[PDB]
Parts: sequence; structure tokens; C-alpha cells
Amino acid sequence: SNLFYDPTYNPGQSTINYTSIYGNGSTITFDELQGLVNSTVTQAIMFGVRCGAAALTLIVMWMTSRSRKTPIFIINQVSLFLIILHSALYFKYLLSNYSSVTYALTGFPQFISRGDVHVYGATNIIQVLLVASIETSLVFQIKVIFTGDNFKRIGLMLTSISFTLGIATVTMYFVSAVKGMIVTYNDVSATQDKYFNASTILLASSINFMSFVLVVKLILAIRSRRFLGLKQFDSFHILLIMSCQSLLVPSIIFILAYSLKPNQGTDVLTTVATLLAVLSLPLSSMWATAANNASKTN
Amino acid sequence: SNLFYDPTYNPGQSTINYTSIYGNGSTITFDELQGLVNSTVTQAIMFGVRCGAAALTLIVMWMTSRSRKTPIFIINQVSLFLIILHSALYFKYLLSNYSSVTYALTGFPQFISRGDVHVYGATNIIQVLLVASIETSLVFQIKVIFTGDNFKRIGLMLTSISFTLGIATVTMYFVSAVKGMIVTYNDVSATQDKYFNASTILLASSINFMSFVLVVKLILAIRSRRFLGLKQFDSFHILLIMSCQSLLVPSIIFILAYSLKPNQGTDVLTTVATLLAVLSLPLSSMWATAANNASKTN
Amino acid sequence: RITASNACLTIINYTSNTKDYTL
Amino acid sequence: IQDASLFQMANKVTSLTKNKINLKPNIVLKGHNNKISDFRWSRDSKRILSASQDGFMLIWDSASGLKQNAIPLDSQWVLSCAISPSSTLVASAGLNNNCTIYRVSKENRVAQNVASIFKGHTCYISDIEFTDNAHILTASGDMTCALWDIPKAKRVREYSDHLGDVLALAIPEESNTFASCGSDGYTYIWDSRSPSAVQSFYVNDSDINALRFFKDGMSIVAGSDNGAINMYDLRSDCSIATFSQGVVSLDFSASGRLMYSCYTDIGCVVWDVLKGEIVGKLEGHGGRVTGVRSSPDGLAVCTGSWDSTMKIWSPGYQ
Amino acid sequence: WHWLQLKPGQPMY
Amino acid sequence: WHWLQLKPGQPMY
Amino acid sequence: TQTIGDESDPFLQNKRANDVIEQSLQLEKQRDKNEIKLLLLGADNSGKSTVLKQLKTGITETEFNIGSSKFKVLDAGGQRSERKKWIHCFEGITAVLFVLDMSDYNRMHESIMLFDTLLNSKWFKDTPFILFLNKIDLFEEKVKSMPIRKYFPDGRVGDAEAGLKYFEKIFLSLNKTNKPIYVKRTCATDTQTAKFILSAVTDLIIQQNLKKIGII
Amino acid sequence: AKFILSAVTDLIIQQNLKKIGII
Ligand SMILES: CC(C)CCC[C@@H](C)[C@H]1CC[C@H]2[C@@H]3CC=C4C[C@@H](OC(=O)CCC(=O)O)CC[C@]4(C)[C@H]3CC[C@]12C
Ligand SMILES: CC(C)CCC[C@@H](C)[C@H]1CC[C@H]2[C@@H]3CC=C4C[C@@H](OC(=O)CCC(=O)O)CC[C@]4(C)[C@H]3CC[C@]12C
Ligand SMILES: CC(C)CCC[C@@H](C)[C@H]1CC[C@H]2[C@@H]3CC=C4C[C@@H](OC(=O)CCC(=O)O)CC[C@]4(C)[C@H]3CC[C@]12C
Ligand SMILES: CC(C)CCC[C@@H](C)[C@H]1CC[C@H]2[C@@H]3CC=C4C[C@@H](OC(=O)CCC(=O)O)CC[C@]4(C)[C@H]3CC[C@]12C
Ligand SMILES: CC(C)CCC[C@@H](C)[C@H]1CC[C@H]2[C@@H]3CC=C4C[C@@H](OC(=O)CCC(=O)O)CC[C@]4(C)[C@H]3CC[C@]12C
Ligand SMILES: CC(C)CCC[C@@H](C)[C@H]1CC[C@H]2[C@@H]3CC=C4C[C@@H](OC(=O)CCC(=O)O)CC[C@]4(C)[C@H]3CC[C@]12C
Ligand SMILES: *[C@@H]1O[C@H](CO)[C@@H](O)[C@H](O)[C@H]1NC(C)=O
Ligand SMILES: *[C@@H]1O[C@H](CO)[C@@H](O)[C@H](O)[C@H]1NC(C)=O
Repeated sequence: SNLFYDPTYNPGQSTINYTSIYGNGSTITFDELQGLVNSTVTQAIMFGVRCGAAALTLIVMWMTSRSRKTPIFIINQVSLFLIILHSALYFKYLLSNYSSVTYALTGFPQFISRGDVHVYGATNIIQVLLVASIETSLVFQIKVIFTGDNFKRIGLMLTSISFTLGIATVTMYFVSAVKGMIVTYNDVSATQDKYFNASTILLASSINFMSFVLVVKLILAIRSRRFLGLKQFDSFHILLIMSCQSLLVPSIIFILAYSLKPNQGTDVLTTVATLLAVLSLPLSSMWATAANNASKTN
Repeated sequence: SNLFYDPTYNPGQSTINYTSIYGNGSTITFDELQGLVNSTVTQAIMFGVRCGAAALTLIVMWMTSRSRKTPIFIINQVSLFLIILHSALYFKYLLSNYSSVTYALTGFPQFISRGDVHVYGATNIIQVLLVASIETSLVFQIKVIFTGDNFKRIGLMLTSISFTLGIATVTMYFVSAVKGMIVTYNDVSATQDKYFNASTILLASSINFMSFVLVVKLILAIRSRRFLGLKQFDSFHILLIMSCQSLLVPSIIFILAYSLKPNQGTDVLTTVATLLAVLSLPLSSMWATAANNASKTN
Repeated sequence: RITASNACLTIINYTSNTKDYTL
Repeated sequence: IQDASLFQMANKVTSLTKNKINLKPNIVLKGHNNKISDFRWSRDSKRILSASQDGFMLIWDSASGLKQNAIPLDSQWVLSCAISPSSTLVASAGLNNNCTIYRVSKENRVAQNVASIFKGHTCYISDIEFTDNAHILTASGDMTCALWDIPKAKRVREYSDHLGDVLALAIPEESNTFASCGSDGYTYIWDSRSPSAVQSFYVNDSDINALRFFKDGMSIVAGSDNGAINMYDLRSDCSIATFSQGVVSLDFSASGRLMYSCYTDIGCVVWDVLKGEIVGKLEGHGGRVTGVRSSPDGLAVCTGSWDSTMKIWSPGYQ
Repeated sequence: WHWLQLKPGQPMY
Repeated sequence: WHWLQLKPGQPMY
Repeated sequence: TQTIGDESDPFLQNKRANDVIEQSLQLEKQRDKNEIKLLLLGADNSGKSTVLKQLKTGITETEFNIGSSKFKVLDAGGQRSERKKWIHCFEGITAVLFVLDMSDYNRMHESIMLFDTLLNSKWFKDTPFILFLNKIDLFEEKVKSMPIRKYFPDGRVGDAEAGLKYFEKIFLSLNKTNKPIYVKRTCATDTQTAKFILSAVTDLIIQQNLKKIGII
Repeated sequence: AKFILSAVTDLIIQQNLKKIGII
């Protein structure tokens, strides 16, 4: 109890030294371990926000729906349910042997078990299915906004470019999942990071491009609506607001996740960006039905 | 990598030796340290769930609520915004020097900042205002559901008992707030949780009692509504389902929060139970308007 | 009297006489 | 005959001013809570009676702002009120099939005197008017208009030459003759001492909701639900001036040159009688303006509305 | 069963 | 600006 | 002398009379604010008297004291072709009770039109309705004989419950903004009909305060 | 005119948005 009396002292710099595979000493400061713990806590906060927002959008979509068995309704229920399931599996990863400082510092591979590898592969499979559901919803949105045009030259080309981007990022997420599953099946302490960054940049650019297509086509539809009167607030303004939201907000979150400092756990901001890119469609359907019935009421 | 070659060895029982104010040795196992980190991460998960659920309820309530500036809308918006602001200050607490393993293992009051003391006081003030908004909502609920009946003797008695429980819970939460704030401003390593347990049991019993009153009064209104025809699923059945939910589910979560094993961070399940006691009313308004316009326009 | 013009005359006369515009 | 029109006779002198007629508000306050059903001036200009759907009949003071007497009612659902010219007798009826003569005395709100109650009609009684200190004329939803007596407490004569509900009645301030309206539109004048009808006028297939005699007593005006006002003469059986939401109430000034009128959604309006043109709309009232009546002396004007307010105007001869 | 516990500087849940 | 990363056993967020 | 006259001399008697007038006015407004009024319009000779009698001239203020609540029922009668003029007075009322003599076919038709105009009048747009079919036994008796071709555009002879359900559906198919409307089949021996009006008034106030706080 | 062609395009996109359930 020598250092209690000292009024000026920094216990964040003091040395934790533990048994490890590099050596029996293995000294590290309290501030680096607290940075690790803050990274895990920030990941837990973002995945908690994801799970809670998806759970309540699932409840409100079950309650505030005029139409069920509708295809976009089913795609959105699959998307929100896969967000809930992926966040549940990520909560089960964060409170597990891999995330723990018993393996994040002391790299003893006996702590890891085959169940954690199975859960890892399951979480990657659920993320692949979630990206498939997101791209399915976006290609359905483009393929339903580009029907009806009488000059199908830029429309079919834009829809094929969107389908190519969607199947490209689903394939990139799929090959990233298979490559991570085989490299974890071989060695439990190995990682692949190139395919993840490729698939994440492909997903961000996919959401950006399809939101650009949606914003420009909704601007042209609103201009064609101004030719028919109709300067009232309508469903198309809600679609433009939520499309510009999915154009601006998760792009800014992706740029922020690539922009901020590393090793603080803020790299999972891509999840919150993916989450808002999902929630662009159910909240617009809720706002559209609410504005329809409230305008018929008013 | 001498024990890295070793197939069987348990690093969870391996011993960290670090410096502390209680003694130079202060040996600990990795199981205790990961217990600390897992409790902090579990608190972060539940508070992320709380923050995301309340934030998306605030967004959907701003989108799908017909009549704003009604008193129950303002009370719901205030309570959801206080859940968001409380969760935000709790995020600021979990990533800081009070919750850190620097202070939770080495009792050094030099790391404790007076800005963190201001954060602590602000968090207790926001918690007291949150319980005040919750008891305002439930007292308003009883005081409206007991209007109309012609024998205002059992109704006035139950309304007064509800107001008594609400005033007692708010006063006990404020007593806990000032009783923790003056001691934390005095001594940074002291606390007072028996008043906190009394106020938590008062909040749980207030939610349970006013939900019992609403369930019994809505079952009597359903049976007296069946006497006049009106056997369809309507807004009264929606209110009975949401009040039976706010009777059964948060009381079970309170019982679980008092039942599960300690030092696991499951004690903040009371914030999910109070969250669902908050969210019983916006989801009931959403369901009621989204089945009333359905039954009365489609 | 049978003629309506005397009726119109007694109306306009009874409203014309004993008047002022002091404002 | 029909070729004589008041506007054509009045072409020699048109209006002098058409804007900014002086009107000074005196009172915007009441103790009432429900809509003013009726209000009526005493024969002297000192006091005005009024009632609402609440139980009270209030005597207001024209010069000051406060209340002299507030008489409760046996029937809460009153549609009409009256003050005797002797100003010791007050009358009420409507939605009860009974006309009630109270006596106001000793400056109190007790309503100690229910002097007489008359049960002769099997329908609502719309208009009440006083002939003298002893007689009381009322008109019903059934065709009868009965003149009860305070000593005798019985009917004298029943004029029932009308079909449909009689909504209003008119007595000139000066012979002793009355007039009434109806739903199946008629504006008969009666000498009121014989059961037959002295006169009749054009039907126009509308209901007539407001009747006033001219201040000289030789002309009659009749407002309707279609927004039309008739300006018939007491004699010769000729229509003179049509003035074409409906007219709920009318009155003339002491001069007789401007007519205060109440429309269903326009509001209170003032009409130039000679020119036949709108001069000086009164948008002051917050709610639907039930009625307007001017004073016998003419110095003041009284207006009442659904917002449970009285507005006393007091111009400098307008 | 366990009475709810607040850590020495933890705020109110 | 930095490239995003995983950990050895971290899944794909 | 018709000026405002604020500084008049005998103001002591004026301020000793106006204040007792004002306390009487506020006393009776506070008395008549709490009461619950029921219109009971129906039609002439429809059997309103039977249902009010088992519940227990002109307008009859049939006031009751159930508990701390103080009811009031206005037995309207002597129906007239121009009720629209004086029907403005009953904006304040909580509900209209309506009584339909089931056996009378032409009175059924005229009462259907009267029910429509009072259901979609401006004044009663807030106020919910309660309907009473007065002649369930007479309609059960006389539904076997003489079906009327003004009723049943499309509807077999069957029992009386078929046809009665057509009537109880076309009454409910007449409210534009979906005000609360309750329906009852009452007879001359209907023991359970005061329960109906009390349950309807309590349900009315619950659905008029749960859309004033905002829960619905 | 292009009024009618733009209105037909608007009706088809609104009807397919309503069928697929965004509106
Ligand atoms: C109405 C439904 C469709 C949505 C709302 C409910 C879900 C958001 C909740 C309900 C039950 C929850 C689960 C209950 C228990 C667990 C186990 C829990 O496991 C651990 O923490 C393991 C730690 C260890 O083994 O050390 C991880 C979260 C999870 C899956 C929870 C994730 C969130 C779930 C699915
Ligand atoms: C319209 C609805 C449906 C969505 C609105 C969401 C936004 C209000 C949120 C979502 C993403 C959020 C951002 C996500 C992450 C960050 C980084 C965060 O941290 C830092 O910038 C670190 C600074 C430091 O190093 O001290 C500050 C808040 C900010 C910009 C957030 C601000 C609020 C944003 C824009
Ligand atoms: C719209 C909202 C209300 C949906 C409902 C979500 C919650 C009810 C879920 C979401 C996350 C869940 C938590 C996620 C993980 C855990 C840890 C789990 O503890 C362990 O397994 C850890 C054991 C160890 O320390 O080794 C206990 C349940 C708990 C608190 C779960 C409780 C239920 C929670 C709060
Ligand atoms: C789904 C909608 C309705 C809500 C979206 C909420 C998120 C956009 C918020 C909630 C939690 C926030 C995070 C909470 C804590 C942190 C840690 C903070 O970094 C630190 O630890 C402080 C800086 C340092 O230590 O140097 C940077 C911002 C960040 C990632 C925040 C970014 C914005 C987040 C993800
Ligand atoms: C009305 C709805 C749409 C609001 C949704 C946005 C919030 C959920 C976000 C926006 C900004 C976020 C905050 C941005 C930054 C911070 C600071 C962060 O703490 C730190 O960065 C470390 C502080 C320290 O060093 O102690 C904790 C989370 C918090 C409060 C975030 C909590 C979540 C907030 C309020
Ligand atoms: C609005 C409605 C749909 C909310 C429903 C919420 C439930 C689905 C959640 C709320 C709290 C949850 C519980 C919170 C904590 C736990 C403990 C958790 O971990 C243990 O039992 C510990 C194991 C051990 O001892 O190691 C298992 C799930 C369970 C029962 C959860 C099951 C799912 C529950 C009941
Ligand atoms: C104590 O610390 C040393 C590092 O100096 C470490 O090697 C040792 O394993 C720790 N434990 C014991 C019991 O000595
Ligand atoms: C940690 O390392 C330092 C380096 O010399 C050593 O002095 C200290 O004893 C070690 N800690 C423990 C607990 O042995």
C-alpha cells in the first residue's frame, strides 16, 4: 500500500505481466487492456442498438401493416429477423472464448473449442444471407420503380448494373465466408482481411449507387407529378426522404468507420450503416401508410 | 511458445499478478477479470438494446402518430428521450474511468475525474426524471381508465393508491439520487444501494399494480362491451393485450433480475423491464390506430 | 292608401326628419 | 302599385358615407355560460333581459355593465323571453308547452314569484311579446297564438290562419296589432281583436325566421333562411323591397335608415335601407351571432351571440 | 436471490 | 484512414 | 347618461347585488356541469315510455342518482317538422337514445331517414348513439306474415332473426365518421335494459377520454 | 400529349409500388 498516499500518480501506465505464449513476462499497460475492453464494449453497444432497433421494427411491422404476404413485407421480415439473429450470434461471440482476454492476450488455443468455430461459421452464413436479403430488397426496389417506363434503354441497363452489383457483393460475401471458414478450420488463430474489405466496399457502393438511382428516379417521378398538380405531401416525398437518408447517412457512417482511428472498436459502425440501409424501407412504408390515412382523415 | 505446443492447459486458471492499493501481490485469476469484462459488456449490450429500441420508437412515433401535443404523446416522448439520454450518459460511464479495470482492480481515486462526478450526478437526475415520467404515464392511465363508472368509491380508492405508489417511488428515487450524490462528492469509493433496491421494488410493484388495475378494468369493459354487441377484435382488446403484456413480461423480467446469479451484469435487466413498461403505451397507440383505420376504412 | 308610392314616401320622410350626423 | 320601389323613390338622395360608421363597444363581459337564446329591451331604455340554456333569466343594465336581477327558471330549455312595459312582469316559454310569468321584485335572484303558468299548447312556444301590463301574447309550434291574462289566466282569442310552425312575432311600439311568420311562409298581419287575418303576403316557399315592424309602425320586414329580407307595407298588399346562410334576427335604428341584421355565417351586418347596400359589417363577436336588437330610445344597440357574450354598442347617432 | 448492487461509482440503472 | 479488419476468430460484421 | 358611468353614486347596492347574482350563476353552472344528459328522441308513439319506465309534460327532466354520478334523461316528445331549429341546444349531451317500433313498416322507413339525418347532423357529430328496437316480440310474431317489398332488396322468409340482422346492419351502415353506436332489442318484459344504458354510458365516457388523453 | 404518357407511367409505378407494398 505504498502508492495510495501519492496525490499525483498514473495507474493507467502500470504493468500487468502475465504468462503467455511469447514468454512468461509479457508486460502490458493498463491503458492498452482498457482500450481492448473499450473496443469490445463499443462493439457490444453497436450490436445492442442493431438488435433493439430490428426487434422493434419487427414488432411494429407485425402490428402496423395493412398488407401481409406481400413480397417486400416478407423480404423485410427476413432482413430484420436476420439482423436479430446475427446480432444474437454476435452477442454470443462477444461473451465467449474468442473475444475474452484469456485468448486476446494469452494466445493458448486450448481455450477455443469446436463449438465456437461452428458458431463463427453460423454467424458468417447468417451475414451472407443478410447481405443476400439486403441486395434482394434493393434490386426489388429498382425493378419495381423502373417498370412502367416507355423508353426502356437506360432503365434496363441500370437494372442490370444494379443486379450485377448485387450478385457481385453477395458473391464476395460468400467467398469471404468460405475463405474465413476454411482458414479457421485449419488454424484457430488465423484471419483473412482482404475479402472482408472488398465485400464491405462493394456493399457500401451498392447501397450508394442504388440509392442514387432511387433518388433521381423519385425526383423525375415527383416532377412528372407536378405536371399533374399534386404539390401536397405524398408517399413519393417520403420515398425521396428515406432514399436520400439511405444515400447520405450510411455513406457517412461507412466513411466514418474507414476514417476514424483504429483499435477502438468503432470499425463495426458498418453494422449501424447496414442497419439504417435496411430500415430505410420499413419506416418509409410505415410513414407512407400513416401519411395516407392521416391525409384522408385531415 | 512452450505451452503453445502443449495441447491441454487451462489459461482461465492462470494467475495475473498486478499492483494495487491493497497490496503489492494482489493475485487474480483470468476468470475474475473476464467476469468483470463480461459484466461490463452485458451492461453495454442491454443498454444498447434499450437505446436502440427507444430511439426507433421515438422515430416511428414521430412518423406514425396522428395527434401530437396530446398529453400522453408528450409523456411518451419525454420518457423515451430520457431513456435515450440516460443510455447515452451510461455509454459515457461504461467507457470511462469509473467502470474501467484500472479502477475496478486498483482502487486509485486519482483516476476518478470530477467531470465523471458531474456525469454521475447528471445520470441520477435523468434517472429520477425518467421514473417521474413513467409514474406520470401510469397514473394518467389509471385516472383515465377509471372515468365513466358511476360508483366512484372503489375507483377513487384505486386511483389514490396508484398515486400514492407513484409519489412514493419518485420520492424514493430522489432520496437515492441525493443520498448517492452527496456521498460520491464526499468519498469516491462509497455507495448506497438499499435505498436503490427499495426504489426498484417500488417501481416494479407500481408497474405490476397499475397493470393489474388496467387488466381487470379492461376485462370488465370487454365483458360489459360484449353485452352491447361489439364482439370484434378492436382497440379495447389491443389495450388488454398490451396491458397484460406490461403485467406479465416486465414483472417476469424484474423477477429474473432479482433471481439470476450476481456479478454477471444481469442486474440491469430492470432497465429492459422498465423499457417494456414504457413501450407498452406507444405500441398500443400504434396498433390501435393501425387497426382502427384498417377496420374503419378497409 | 292603395298606391305604394305614398308608403315609400312616409318611410323616407320618417327616416329623413329628426336626423343628425354629429359622428 | 308594384312599380313603386323604395330604392327607386330614394334615388334622389343616395348615401352620404359608406364606411367607418362610429360604433363604440361598452361591454364584452357576461356571467352566462350557454348561448343567448333571446334578449329583449325594456320599453324604457334602462334594462335588457336575456336568457341562455342555463337556468337563469338575467336583467342587465344598459348604462352600466353589471347585472341588476338574475331570475332562475322552472324550465331550463327556454327559447324566448319578455318584459312587460310596466317592467314588473317577466315572461318565458319554449320546449315545455308552458308560458311562465314571473315577477321581479325586492332586487333579488330568488325567483320568489311564479305568478301564472299556462298549459294550452301541445308544442313548443317560439315567440313571446307583451301588449300591456295585463295581456301576454305568445305563439306556438301549433298554429295558435294565445293572449293570456295575469288576472284571468285564460285565453281570449286564437288566430290560427297559418299552417306550419310560427317562429316569431312583431308588435309596433305604438293600433294594437301583431304579426307572425311561419315555415310554410306567410307574414299575415292581424288587428289582434278578431280571429280572422287582416292581411297576407308572398310565400316564396321558404321559412321566415325574423320579423320587425318599422319604427313609424307602417311597414314590416321579414328575414328568411335563404338570405332574403322582405320590406312589405302594412297597407295595400304590395311587395316593396327584397334585400337578397339566412337571417336570424333584424332591427332598425331610431332613425330608421340603417337596419342591423344577423346572418347565419356572414355575421352581424348593417344595411342602408334607402340605398339597399351593405355598410359596416360587425366582425367583433367570436362566435355565431344569435341576435341584434336596438334600444327604443336609440342611443344604444345590443348584440348577443353563441359565445355567451353581450356587446352593447353606443354610437353618437351612428 | 440477491438484492441489486450498485458499484461504488456506478449510477442508478 | 485505415483498412477495416477482423480478429482471428471474429465473424464478419 | 347612457355612457359607461364607472363613477356612479349608488354602487354599494350594485356591488352587493351583482356578486350574489354571480355566485348563484357559478353555483348552478358548477351544479349542471357534472350531470350526464341523455336525449331519448325516438319518434312519437314509439314506446319510449315503456323502456324509461322499466329503467326507473313536454320535455321531462327524468333525473336519476345512480352513485356519485347524477344522471339526467330528457324525455322529448311532441315531434314537429322543424326540430332542427331548437335541436342546437343539445350540443352538450353525452348521448342520444333512440327508440324504434319494429312492427311499423312506414314508421321504420321514416325513422330510418330521421336516424340518418340525426346521425349526420353537425351538432351530434361528437355524440354517440344508442338504439332500441321496441317491438322484438311483435316483429317475431308478424315477420311470418306479409313481407314488405320496400325492405329486402335482395333475403328469404326464414326466421325473424334473418331480416332482423338486415335491419341491425343497415342501422349500423349509416354513420359516416364511425361514432359509437350501440343496438338493443327491447321488449315489454325486457328486464335487462337499464344495464344496457348504464353500460353504454360508461363505454361512451371511456372512449371519449381514451381519445382525449391520446391512448387511442 | 406527354401529359397522358407521363400520367400512365406515374399510374403504373404507383400501382406497382402499392402492389409490392411500399405504399
Ligand atoms: C420478438 C422477437 C422476434 C424479437 C425480440 C426478442 C429477441 C431480441 C431476444 C429474445 C431472446 C433473446 C436471446 C436470449 C438469450 C441469449 C443467449 C446469450 O448467450 C450468452 O450471452 C452466452 C454467454 C456465454 O456462454 O458465456 C446471447 C444472446 C441471446 C441469444 C438473446 C438474443 C436476443 C433474443 C433473441
Ligand atoms: C433520420 C434517422 C432515421 C437517422 C439519423 C441518424 C443520425 C442522427 C446518426 C446516425 C449515425 C450517427 C453518427 C455515427 C458516428 C459518429 C462518430 C462519433 O465519434 C466521433 O466522431 C469521434 C470523435 C473523437 O475522436 O473524439 C460522433 C457522432 C457521430 C458523427 C454520429 C452522429 C449522429 C449520426 C449521424
Ligand atoms: C425490443 C426489445 C425489448 C427486445 C428484447 C431484447 C432483450 C430482452 C434481450 C436482448 C439482449 C439480451 C441479453 C443478451 C445476453 C445476455 C447474457 C446472458 O448471460 C450469459 O450467458 C453470460 C454468462 C457468463 O458470464 O459466462 C444472460 C442473458 C442476457 C443478459 C440477455 C437478456 C435478454 C436481452 C436483454
Ligand atoms: C439506430 C439509430 C436510431 C441510433 C443510432 C445510434 C448510433 C449511431 C450511436 C449509438 C452508440 C454510439 C457510439 C457510442 C460510443 C462510441 C465510442 C467513441 O469512442 C470513444 O471511446 C471515445 C474516443 C476515444 O476514446 O478516443 C466514438 C463514438 C462511438 C463509436 C459512438 C458512435 C455512434 C453510436 C454507434
Ligand atoms: C432522436 C434520435 C433520432 C436520436 C438518435 C441519435 C443518438 C442515439 C446518438 C446520436 C449521438 C450519440 C452520442 C455521440 C457521442 C457519445 C459519447 C460517447 O462517449 C465517448 O465518446 C467517451 C467519453 C469519455 O471519454 O468518457 C458515449 C456515447 C454518446 C453519448 C452517443 C450516444 C448516442 C447518441 C446520443
Ligand atoms: C415484448 C416481448 C416479446 C418481450 C419478451 C422478452 C423475453 C423473450 C426475454 C426477456 C428476458 C429474457 C431472459 C433473460 C435472461 C435469461 C438468462 C439466460 O442465461 C441463463 O439462464 C444463465 C445460464 C448459466 O447459468 O450459465 C438464458 C435466457 C434468459 C432466461 C432470457 C430468456 C428470454 C427472456 C425471457
Ligand atoms: C507473477 O509475475 C511473474 C512475472 O514477473 C509471472 O511470470 C508469474 O507467473 C506470476 N505468478 C506467480 C505465481 O509467480
Ligand atoms: C512486472 O515486471 C516488472 C519488471 O521488472 C517486475 O519488476 C515486476 O515484479 C513484475 N510484476 C510482478 C507482479 O511480478
